[PDB]
Amino acid sequence: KSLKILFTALFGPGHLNACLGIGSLLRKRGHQIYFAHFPRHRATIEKHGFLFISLLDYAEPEFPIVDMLPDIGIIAKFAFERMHKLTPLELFRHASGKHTFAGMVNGSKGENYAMMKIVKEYKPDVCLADYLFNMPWMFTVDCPVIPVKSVNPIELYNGPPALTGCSIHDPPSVREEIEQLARKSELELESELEKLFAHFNVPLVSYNYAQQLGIYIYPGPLDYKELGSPKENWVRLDSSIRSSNFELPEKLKDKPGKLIYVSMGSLASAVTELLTMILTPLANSPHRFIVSTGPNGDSIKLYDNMWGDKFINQVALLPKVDLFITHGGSNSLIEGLTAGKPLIAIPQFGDQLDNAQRIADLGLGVRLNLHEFSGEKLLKAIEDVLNDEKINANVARVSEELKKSDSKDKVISLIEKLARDKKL
Ligand SMILES: O=c1ccn([C@@H]2O[C@H](COP(=O)(O)OP(=O)(O)O)[C@@H](O)[C@H]2O)c(=O)[nH]1
Ligand SMILES: O=c1c(O)c(-c2ccc(O)c(O)c2)oc2cc(O)cc(O)c12
Repeated sequence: KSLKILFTALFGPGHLNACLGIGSLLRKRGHQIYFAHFPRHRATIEKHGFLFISLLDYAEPEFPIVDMLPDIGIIAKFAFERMHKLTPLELFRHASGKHTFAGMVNGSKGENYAMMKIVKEYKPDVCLADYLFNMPWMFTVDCPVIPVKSVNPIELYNGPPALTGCSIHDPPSVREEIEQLARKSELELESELEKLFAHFNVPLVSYNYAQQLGIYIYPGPLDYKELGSPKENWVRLDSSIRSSNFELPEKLKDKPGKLIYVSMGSLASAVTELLTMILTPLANSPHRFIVSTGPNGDSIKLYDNMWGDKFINQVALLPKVDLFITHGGSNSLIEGLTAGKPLIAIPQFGDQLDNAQRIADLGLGVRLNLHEFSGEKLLKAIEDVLNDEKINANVARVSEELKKSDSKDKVISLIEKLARDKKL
């Protein structure tokens, strides 16, 4: 029996891209996939064979729906300026118990109204949604809803607080304070969600509760097995890659060195100062760089050893590079490791700090922090990682694991079962 499956996600292309991958698996099984998201992604969604639904067409008049990607960058400038000078601890101190994505909770009412209307009209058998936190509609619509998580999944475990970037090597005395601050700001997230749920008259749940089934996308070899098991009803999908041939810019043909990809993500690349800071020293690195220059890419200066465009084909490119300098977004991490490339992660915000530290902790690359950044340090990191026989072997081992994953079969079966039975 072929199902009607409805997806949605946050604005961020990181979240959209994770769901595209799951959607593709379900489409292959014979299901009709709908995806409710913003008009800028209609092409990718429809190219995947999914029916596009504009959340903008379902908005209530008193509660409009910004697609925030254009507004982000204005926000991200402030974030960059703080972390570039403050240590993570000082950042948490300066935050004064303000949570990372709490300010986003209030603004989510409009998207909630839209989803209630969409689900009522389209009457799917099941929904999947990739958000930073649970939303009231997920508990009021008349079908099972599965949260999809693509951020670092330490939040699903009972060990160190998420978003702090703690290392397995940090001793008790060092984490005590950052863990107090993290726990304090978690209370702000709860109080913000209380207001949102109260608005819609829905009983409050944990921000990462999965009623029946939740799917987190993270490579099994990097998952937090040393913390036991994730929260109830959460199941791991080892990767989610949406899924062709790529040709190398002639600029970089017959230049010396390895090929290195630089991308600071979809969100953070908006901030031109960040890329400028990073690329400046790389002019003197004896290698060839392909750069994702972001929305404001045209005014970024590139050197003789660099070719860039606003938006690059990351999945096509990665097999052809030797190293990936990344902000440490989850998707980028999964794509880089699938391709078997080592990582230099320069975390900017949120879960990236957790991913960056996990890369370091498991010998898959190095973390560099903004606050102590130097061109000397970066160039050395490049040479070190390129010639570190241990890191490359670890990456090759994880790369092999990721390719042979059969997590998809189990997860699909669960999705199908839940849709049909309405329970378990
Ligand atoms: O030039 C670019 C920049 C980004 N991406 C894609 O954008 C997503 C970025 O997600 P991630 O979690 O790594 O970063 P974030 O979006 O959270 O900044 C991934 O699917 C990348 O493949 C891409 O295809 N080309
Ligand atoms: O505080 C905010 C925040 O943390 C994030 C965020 C964090 C991590 C992510 O991975 C992500 O996609 C978004 O977005 C925002 C977007 C806004 O318009 C306003 C905000 O205040 C935030």
